[PDB]
Amino acid sequence: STGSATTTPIDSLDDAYITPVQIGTPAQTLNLDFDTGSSDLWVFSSETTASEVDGQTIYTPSKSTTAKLLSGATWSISYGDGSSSSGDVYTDTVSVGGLTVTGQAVESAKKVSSSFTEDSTIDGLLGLAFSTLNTVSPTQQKTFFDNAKASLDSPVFTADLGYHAPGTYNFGFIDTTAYTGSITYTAVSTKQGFWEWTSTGYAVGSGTFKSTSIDGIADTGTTLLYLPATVVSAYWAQVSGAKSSSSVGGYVFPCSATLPSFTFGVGSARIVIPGDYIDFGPISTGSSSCFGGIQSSAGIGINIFGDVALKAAFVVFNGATTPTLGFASK
Repeated sequence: STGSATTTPIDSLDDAYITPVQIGTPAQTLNLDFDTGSSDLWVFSSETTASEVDGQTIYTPSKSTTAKLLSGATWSISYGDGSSSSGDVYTDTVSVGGLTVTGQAVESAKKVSSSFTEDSTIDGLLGLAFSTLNTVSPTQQKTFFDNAKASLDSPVFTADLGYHAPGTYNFGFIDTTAYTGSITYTAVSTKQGFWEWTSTGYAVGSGTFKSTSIDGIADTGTTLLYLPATVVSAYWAQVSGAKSSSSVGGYVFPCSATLPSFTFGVGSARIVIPGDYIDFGPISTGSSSCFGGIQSSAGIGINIFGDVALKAAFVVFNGATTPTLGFASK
Protein backbone atom coordinates (compact mmCIF):
# COMPACT_ATOMS: atom_id res chain seq x y z
CA SER A 1 0.00 0.00 0.00
CA THR A 2 0.86 3.67 -0.26
CA GLY A 3 -0.53 7.02 0.80
CA SER A 4 -0.08 10.57 -0.48
CA ALA A 5 -1.36 13.74 1.17
CA THR A 6 -0.85 17.42 0.55
CA THR A 7 0.58 19.47 3.40
CA THR A 8 -0.19 23.21 3.55
CA PRO A 9 1.48 26.07 5.46
CA ILE A 10 -0.72 27.44 8.25
CA ASP A 11 0.23 31.06 7.54
CA SER A 12 2.25 33.34 5.31
CA LEU A 13 5.49 32.58 7.19
CA ASP A 14 5.36 28.76 6.96
CA ASP A 15 5.26 28.61 10.78
CA ALA A 16 3.98 25.04 10.48
CA TYR A 17 2.26 22.76 8.02
CA ILE A 18 -1.07 20.95 8.29
CA THR A 19 -2.12 17.73 6.59
CA PRO A 20 -5.68 16.38 6.52
CA VAL A 21 -6.18 13.10 8.39
CA GLN A 22 -9.31 10.94 8.47
CA ILE A 23 -10.15 9.50 11.90
CA GLY A 24 -13.03 7.19 12.75
CA THR A 25 -16.14 5.85 11.06
CA PRO A 26 -17.68 7.80 9.44
CA ALA A 27 -14.52 9.78 8.83
CA GLN A 28 -13.81 12.87 10.90
CA THR A 29 -11.19 14.93 9.05
CA LEU A 30 -8.76 16.84 11.26
CA ASN A 31 -5.80 18.93 10.10
CA LEU A 32 -2.73 17.65 11.89
CA ASP A 33 0.85 18.86 12.22
CA PHE A 34 3.05 15.99 11.05
CA ASP A 35 6.02 16.00 13.41
CA THR A 36 9.13 13.89 12.76
CA GLY A 37 10.43 15.08 16.15
CA SER A 38 7.77 13.40 18.29
CA SER A 39 5.83 10.17 18.47
CA ASP A 40 2.30 10.85 19.69
CA LEU A 41 -0.79 11.22 17.50
CA TRP A 42 -3.01 13.50 19.59
CA VAL A 43 -6.09 15.53 18.75
CA PHE A 44 -8.36 18.21 20.03
CA SER A 45 -11.50 16.35 21.04
CA SER A 46 -14.93 16.41 22.64
CA GLU A 47 -13.01 15.78 25.90
CA THR A 48 -10.82 18.89 25.62
CA THR A 49 -11.49 21.49 28.34
CA ALA A 50 -13.97 23.82 26.62
CA SER A 51 -12.10 27.04 27.49
CA GLU A 52 -8.99 25.60 25.78
CA VAL A 53 -10.70 25.07 22.42
CA ASP A 54 -10.81 28.13 20.10
CA GLY A 55 -11.72 27.29 16.51
CA GLN A 56 -10.11 23.86 16.17
CA THR A 57 -11.93 20.92 14.65
CA ILE A 58 -12.44 18.25 17.30
CA TYR A 59 -12.52 14.45 17.22
CA THR A 60 -15.64 13.04 18.91
CA PRO A 61 -15.03 9.36 19.62
CA SER A 62 -18.65 8.74 20.64
CA LYS A 63 -19.63 9.46 17.00
CA SER A 64 -17.19 6.89 15.62
CA THR A 65 -18.41 3.29 15.40
CA THR A 66 -14.82 2.03 15.31
CA ALA A 67 -13.53 4.01 18.33
CA LYS A 68 -12.65 2.05 21.46
CA LEU A 69 -11.39 3.45 24.76
CA LEU A 70 -7.94 2.09 25.50
CA SER A 71 -8.74 1.36 29.09
CA GLY A 72 -6.45 2.89 31.69
CA ALA A 73 -4.18 4.59 29.17
CA THR A 74 -3.12 8.20 29.60
CA TRP A 75 -0.61 10.46 27.88
CA SER A 76 1.22 13.68 28.61
CA ILE A 77 3.75 15.46 26.43
CA SER A 78 5.91 18.56 26.60
CA TYR A 79 7.57 19.98 23.49
CA GLY A 80 10.82 21.89 23.00
CA ASP A 81 8.98 25.19 22.67
CA GLY A 82 7.43 24.80 26.13
CA SER A 83 3.98 23.81 24.91
CA SER A 84 2.17 20.72 26.26
CA SER A 85 -0.95 18.58 26.17
CA SER A 86 -2.37 15.50 27.91
CA GLY A 87 -5.37 13.21 28.05
CA ASP A 88 -6.65 9.68 27.52
CA VAL A 89 -6.52 7.29 24.56
CA TYR A 90 -8.76 5.61 22.02
CA THR A 91 -7.95 3.21 19.24
CA ASP A 92 -9.62 3.96 15.91
CA THR A 93 -9.16 3.81 12.15
CA VAL A 94 -6.82 6.49 10.81
CA SER A 95 -6.20 7.24 7.14
CA VAL A 96 -3.67 9.57 5.54
CA GLY A 97 -3.82 10.20 1.82
CA GLY A 98 -5.56 6.88 1.15
CA LEU A 99 -3.38 4.79 3.49
CA THR A 100 -5.40 3.23 6.31
CA VAL A 101 -4.30 1.92 9.70
CA THR A 102 -6.80 0.12 11.91
CA GLY A 103 -6.31 0.12 15.69
CA GLN A 104 -4.21 3.30 15.70
CA ALA A 105 -3.79 4.94 19.11
CA VAL A 106 -5.55 8.30 18.90
CA GLU A 107 -4.64 10.34 21.95
CA SER A 108 -7.55 12.54 22.97
CA ALA A 109 -6.60 15.82 24.64
CA LYS A 110 -8.24 16.70 27.93
CA LYS A 111 -5.87 19.65 28.37
CA VAL A 112 -3.76 21.70 25.98
CA SER A 113 -1.41 24.62 26.67
CA SER A 114 -2.14 28.15 25.55
CA SER A 115 -0.08 28.05 22.35
CA PHE A 116 -2.21 25.19 21.04
CA THR A 117 -5.47 26.92 21.97
CA GLU A 118 -4.26 30.09 20.28
CA ASP A 119 -3.54 28.32 17.00
CA SER A 120 -6.93 27.66 15.44
CA THR A 121 -5.41 26.01 12.36
CA ILE A 122 -3.81 22.99 14.09
CA ASP A 123 -6.23 20.28 15.29
CA GLY A 124 -3.46 18.06 16.71
CA LEU A 125 -0.13 16.41 15.95
CA LEU A 126 0.83 13.23 14.16
CA GLY A 127 4.20 12.05 15.40
CA LEU A 128 6.65 10.40 13.01
CA ALA A 129 9.74 9.97 15.20
CA PHE A 130 10.48 6.51 16.66
CA SER A 131 7.83 4.84 18.81
CA THR A 132 10.24 4.65 21.75
CA LEU A 133 9.36 8.33 22.41
CA ASN A 134 5.61 7.70 22.58
CA THR A 135 4.24 8.96 25.92
CA VAL A 136 1.25 6.63 26.43
CA SER A 137 1.27 4.95 29.82
CA PRO A 138 1.25 2.20 31.03
CA THR A 139 1.46 0.62 27.56
CA GLN A 140 3.48 2.60 25.03
CA GLN A 141 1.84 2.92 21.63
CA LYS A 142 3.13 2.84 18.05
CA THR A 143 3.19 5.72 15.58
CA PHE A 144 1.06 5.75 12.45
CA PHE A 145 4.17 4.98 10.36
CA ASP A 146 5.25 2.14 12.63
CA ASN A 147 1.77 0.59 12.36
CA ALA A 148 1.59 1.07 8.58
CA LYS A 149 5.14 -0.04 7.81
CA ALA A 150 4.66 -3.75 7.15
CA SER A 151 1.82 -3.01 4.72
CA LEU A 152 3.73 -0.38 2.75
CA ASP A 153 5.26 -1.11 -0.64
CA SER A 154 8.55 0.19 0.80
CA PRO A 155 9.12 1.02 4.49
CA VAL A 156 9.59 4.76 3.92
CA PHE A 157 7.87 8.09 4.05
CA THR A 158 8.95 11.31 2.39
CA ALA A 159 8.59 14.99 3.27
CA ASP A 160 8.45 17.53 0.47
CA LEU A 161 7.61 20.80 2.21
CA GLY A 162 6.93 23.91 0.17
CA TYR A 163 8.26 27.43 0.57
CA HIS A 164 5.17 29.63 0.91
CA ALA A 165 3.31 26.85 -0.99
CA PRO A 166 1.77 23.42 -0.43
CA GLY A 167 3.85 20.27 -0.48
CA THR A 168 3.47 16.54 0.02
CA TYR A 169 3.89 13.70 2.49
CA ASN A 170 4.10 10.30 0.80
CA PHE A 171 4.05 6.91 2.51
CA GLY A 172 5.42 3.73 1.02
CA PHE A 173 7.08 5.04 -2.15
CA ILE A 174 9.60 7.53 -3.48
CA ASP A 175 8.22 9.87 -6.15
CA THR A 176 11.16 10.07 -8.55
CA THR A 177 9.54 13.09 -10.27
CA ALA A 178 9.61 15.18 -7.06
CA TYR A 179 13.35 15.91 -6.91
CA THR A 180 16.30 16.73 -9.12
CA GLY A 181 19.56 14.80 -9.32
CA SER A 182 20.10 11.91 -6.93
CA ILE A 183 19.13 11.22 -3.32
CA THR A 184 22.08 11.09 -0.94
CA TYR A 185 21.53 8.78 2.01
CA THR A 186 23.17 9.26 5.38
CA ALA A 187 23.30 7.27 8.63
CA VAL A 188 20.75 7.67 11.43
CA SER A 189 21.08 7.11 15.15
CA THR A 190 17.83 6.14 16.84
CA LYS A 191 19.39 6.24 20.32
CA GLN A 192 17.46 9.37 21.35
CA GLY A 193 14.29 8.36 19.49
CA PHE A 194 14.83 10.94 16.72
CA TRP A 195 15.83 10.92 13.07
CA GLU A 196 19.32 11.95 14.18
CA TRP A 197 22.08 12.35 11.62
CA THR A 198 25.36 14.17 11.05
CA SER A 199 25.72 16.92 8.49
CA THR A 200 29.17 17.20 6.92
CA GLY A 201 29.39 21.00 7.09
CA TYR A 202 28.10 24.32 5.81
CA ALA A 203 28.64 27.39 3.69
CA VAL A 204 27.29 30.93 3.93
CA GLY A 205 26.23 32.54 0.66
CA SER A 206 28.88 32.09 -2.03
CA GLY A 207 31.50 31.40 0.64
CA THR A 208 33.73 28.36 0.87
CA PHE A 209 32.38 25.18 2.38
CA LYS A 210 33.49 24.41 5.94
CA SER A 211 33.86 20.69 6.58
CA THR A 212 32.67 20.01 10.10
CA SER A 213 30.41 17.39 11.64
CA ILE A 214 27.08 18.75 12.87
CA ASP A 215 24.89 16.21 14.68
CA GLY A 216 21.21 17.09 14.61
CA ILE A 217 17.66 15.91 14.04
CA ALA A 218 15.40 16.12 11.00
CA ASP A 219 12.31 17.68 12.59
CA THR A 220 9.31 18.70 10.51
CA GLY A 221 7.56 19.97 13.64
CA THR A 222 10.15 22.68 14.30
CA THR A 223 9.88 25.85 12.21
CA LEU A 224 13.48 27.08 12.21
CA LEU A 225 17.03 25.83 11.71
CA TYR A 226 18.88 25.61 15.05
CA LEU A 227 22.66 25.18 14.78
CA PRO A 228 25.77 25.71 16.92
CA ALA A 229 26.47 29.30 17.94
CA THR A 230 29.69 29.40 15.92
CA VAL A 231 27.84 28.50 12.70
CA VAL A 232 24.98 30.90 13.38
CA SER A 233 27.35 33.78 14.17
CA ALA A 234 29.19 33.16 10.89
CA TYR A 235 25.88 33.33 8.99
CA TRP A 236 24.55 36.54 10.56
CA ALA A 237 27.91 38.27 10.32
CA GLN A 238 27.21 38.43 6.56
CA VAL A 239 24.04 40.49 7.10
CA SER A 240 24.56 44.20 7.79
CA GLY A 241 22.88 45.24 11.01
CA ALA A 242 22.02 41.73 12.18
CA LYS A 243 22.39 41.05 15.88
CA SER A 244 21.34 38.66 18.60
CA SER A 245 18.64 40.22 20.75
CA SER A 246 18.02 38.75 24.20
CA SER A 247 14.80 40.77 24.44
CA VAL A 248 13.42 39.30 21.22
CA GLY A 249 14.90 35.84 21.81
CA GLY A 250 17.31 35.41 18.94
CA TYR A 251 18.94 36.91 15.89
CA VAL A 252 17.13 39.76 14.20
CA PHE A 253 18.03 41.68 11.08
CA PRO A 254 16.93 44.80 9.20
CA CYS A 255 13.87 44.02 7.12
CA SER A 256 15.58 45.94 4.28
CA ALA A 257 18.32 43.28 4.03
CA THR A 258 18.83 40.77 1.27
CA LEU A 259 19.73 37.53 3.05
CA PRO A 260 22.48 35.19 1.84
CA SER A 261 21.78 31.54 1.21
CA PHE A 262 22.91 28.82 3.62
CA THR A 263 24.25 25.48 2.41
CA PHE A 264 24.43 22.31 4.51
CA GLY A 265 26.25 19.09 3.70
CA VAL A 266 24.76 15.63 3.34
CA GLY A 267 27.75 13.39 2.79
CA SER A 268 29.46 14.78 -0.31
CA ALA A 269 26.18 16.41 -1.45
CA ARG A 270 24.97 19.93 -0.69
CA ILE A 271 21.51 21.37 0.03
CA VAL A 272 21.13 25.11 -0.56
CA ILE A 273 18.62 27.07 1.50
CA PRO A 274 17.80 30.30 -0.39
CA GLY A 275 18.12 33.50 1.61
CA ASP A 276 14.41 34.22 1.37
CA TYR A 277 13.66 31.01 3.30
CA ILE A 278 15.52 32.50 6.28
CA ASP A 279 13.21 35.56 6.56
CA PHE A 280 10.52 35.21 9.25
CA GLY A 281 9.28 38.74 8.94
CA PRO A 282 8.75 41.60 11.36
CA ILE A 283 9.23 40.80 15.05
CA SER A 284 5.94 42.59 15.72
CA THR A 285 3.41 44.06 13.34
CA GLY A 286 4.86 47.10 11.55
CA SER A 287 8.41 46.68 12.84
CA SER A 288 11.41 47.09 10.55
CA SER A 289 13.28 44.49 12.62
CA CYS A 290 12.84 41.01 11.17
CA PHE A 291 13.27 37.62 12.84
CA GLY A 292 15.90 35.24 11.50
CA GLY A 293 15.25 31.68 10.38
CA ILE A 294 18.65 30.40 11.53
CA GLN A 295 19.08 30.51 15.29
CA SER A 296 21.48 29.15 17.90
CA SER A 297 20.88 25.73 19.41
CA ALA A 298 22.98 26.64 22.44
CA GLY A 299 20.97 25.62 25.48
CA ILE A 300 18.51 23.49 23.48
CA GLY A 301 20.97 20.65 23.85
CA ILE A 302 20.53 19.48 20.27
CA ASN A 303 20.82 20.88 16.74
CA ILE A 304 17.54 20.88 14.81
CA PHE A 305 17.12 20.73 11.07
CA GLY A 306 13.60 22.15 11.10
CA ASP A 307 11.37 23.31 8.30
CA VAL A 308 13.72 26.08 7.11
CA ALA A 309 16.23 23.37 6.17
CA LEU A 310 13.89 20.55 5.24
CA LYS A 311 11.76 22.60 2.84
CA ALA A 312 14.87 23.16 0.68
CA ALA A 313 15.02 19.39 0.07
CA PHE A 314 13.13 16.26 -0.80
CA VAL A 315 13.64 14.18 2.34
CA VAL A 316 13.37 10.40 2.65
CA PHE A 317 12.72 8.92 6.07
CA ASN A 318 13.80 5.33 5.50
CA GLY A 319 12.39 3.04 8.18
CA ALA A 320 14.14 -0.10 7.01
CA THR A 321 15.62 -2.39 9.69
CA THR A 322 18.58 -0.01 9.84
CA PRO A 323 16.98 3.41 9.33
CA THR A 324 18.61 6.08 7.17
CA LEU A 325 17.78 9.57 5.89
CA GLY A 326 17.96 10.70 2.29
CA PHE A 327 18.19 14.24 0.92
CA ALA A 328 17.81 15.48 -2.64
CA SER A 329 17.65 18.95 -4.14
CA LYS A 330 14.36 19.85 -5.84
